[PDB]
Amino acid sequence: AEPEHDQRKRMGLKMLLISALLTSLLYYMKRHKWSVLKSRKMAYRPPK
Amino acid sequence: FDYLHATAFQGTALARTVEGTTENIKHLTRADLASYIDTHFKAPRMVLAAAGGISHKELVDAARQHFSGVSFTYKEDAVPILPRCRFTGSEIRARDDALPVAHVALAVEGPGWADPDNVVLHVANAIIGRYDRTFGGGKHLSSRLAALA
Ligand SMILES: CCCCCCCCO[C@@H]1O[C@H](CO)[C@@H](O)[C@H](O)[C@H]1O
Repeated sequence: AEPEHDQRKRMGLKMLLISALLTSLLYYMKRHKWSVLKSRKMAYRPPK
Repeated sequence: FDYLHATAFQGTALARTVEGTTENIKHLTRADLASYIDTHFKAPRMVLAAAGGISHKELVDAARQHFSGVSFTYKEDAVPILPRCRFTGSEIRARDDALPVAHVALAVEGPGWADPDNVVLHVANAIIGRYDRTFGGGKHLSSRLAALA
């Protein structure tokens, strides 16, 4: 009924592994860049 | 330029305005002024310089007579070395759309007086030079940025 079966699960594994790695590696690069805005601090200094 | 300092060297001492704070100038005391003079205005850290139609000897002679204050302990001959100032990549934006123009200032950490590289750097800074509305130079100026500007 589904001869691929085997190669299908084999890939699945591979997918889960890249997908784990790559998703994490990007969680970094998303934060890294965003940090600038998250750490940011502002103040309202009217005139005298 | 003050703000530039205030955040480029932020947190350190270099990152302060020369004129000092509003609170300080409101409370400094005869006392505090005294100390500054006393603690800082010391001969091993002062330099008598001059140029003109003067004889070297004649000059020094005067020094010997008024710049007396001869010292005892080694402390007084020592130049207090200063704490390092940490550069920090960052920005500080002060907005007021009510102003006619906007000033921006970008910078990297410099090398420090001693370094023989400052020469190269100044050679560079010359390549880009500077420009300003009145410059008769115009579209023919040599500074790429000046030209585009
Ligand atoms: C369940 C039936 C499995 C038949 C295929 C046996 C080989 C499985 O293996 C896979 O075969 C692919 C072929 O398309 C190759 O591209 C893969 O690299 C290989 O790992």
